[PDB]
Amino acid sequence: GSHSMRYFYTAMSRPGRGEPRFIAVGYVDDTQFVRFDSDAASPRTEPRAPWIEQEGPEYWDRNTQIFKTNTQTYRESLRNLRGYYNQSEAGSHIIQRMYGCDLGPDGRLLRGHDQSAYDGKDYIALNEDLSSWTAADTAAQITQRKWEAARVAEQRRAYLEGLCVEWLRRYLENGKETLQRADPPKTHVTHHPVSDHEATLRCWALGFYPAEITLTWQRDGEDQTQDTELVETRPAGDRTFQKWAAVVVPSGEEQRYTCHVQHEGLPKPLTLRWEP
Amino acid sequence: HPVGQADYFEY
Amino acid sequence: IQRTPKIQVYSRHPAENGKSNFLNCYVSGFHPSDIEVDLLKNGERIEKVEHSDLSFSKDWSFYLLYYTEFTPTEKDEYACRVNHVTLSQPKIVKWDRDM
Repeated sequence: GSHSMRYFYTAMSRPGRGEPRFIAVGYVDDTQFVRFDSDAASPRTEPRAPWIEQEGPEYWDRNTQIFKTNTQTYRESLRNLRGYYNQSEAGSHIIQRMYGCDLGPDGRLLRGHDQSAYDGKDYIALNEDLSSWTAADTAAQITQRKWEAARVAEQRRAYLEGLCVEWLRRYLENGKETLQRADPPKTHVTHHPVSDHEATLRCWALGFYPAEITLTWQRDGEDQTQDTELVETRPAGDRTFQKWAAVVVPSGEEQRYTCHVQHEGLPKPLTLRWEP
Repeated sequence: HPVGQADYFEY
Repeated sequence: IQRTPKIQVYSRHPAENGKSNFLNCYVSGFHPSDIEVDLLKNGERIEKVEHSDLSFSKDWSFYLLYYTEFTPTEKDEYACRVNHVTLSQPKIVKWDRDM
């Protein structure tokens, strides 16, 4: 199917408690494969998936060089943004950045991404054209001017269409037994009375990969969006994910309700009912 | 693999 | 501004009394990233809890999974206790094997 690679950088200032922390993690789809943390006793790029371990010393050395350089650059950037917003030196602030490439089911580039935030709000993003920027406010417009002057977009584009795709394809091959395996949800419906005249039906999905899934309840074939309690998809810790969706129904009407499950790992969507 | 030189310029 | 954490407490595998499992506390949707999470057994902090590496969702909110090995029993109570700048007091969510 379709696949993506993303890197997630977080740089966080903490006045009075040392220099800002820089952390980078890398993902292919929902599988993390590297980390770097400037607060580690000996900061270095570390493997987080078995299939990346085969990369040679030069790979790890280059990654670590890059992340050490970024640690310093992002510290300067934090300083710069504090000034752009006329902020005091007292507060803690965060730059986040997420970038990477999406491939279609043929392995071809679908599109690239390179987006940044400041204190959790959109700051600047590379447009889908990989050539122009969208700045969120007059501060980010300063960054935009700087990056336009230095032709930064051209360099980001070169990476996103080149090395990004090339490495993602390599990772997909090296990790093909896991990265290219969809594990379907294991499903069941539970029933608990909430009183004499109502009961909760809960539709479960467990053990699935990747995390993308759709779980819905219908009553008489009609979507029950407003009446359904849906929890956030959550990681099990063994690579797989879990989710449930619950509806409270009048006692005696249980068979009018159906749970529908869509997942990459399923040929055809499932329809489930409570089975007393 | 992360991007390298394209990340040289500060914000 | 700031976003308060969502919290879910649950097990890696379906719970069977007397069978070793993992107890999970997933915190998500929060900002900024500093957060304090404890797993509790009968009210007391479990030592040596591990956690995932800090990452974030498309909306920039952070998430972390905290986890430890545990063997559920009929009588033992488990919970997750979370503090964050958005919370005036720590929030405790009990482990319920049906959630």
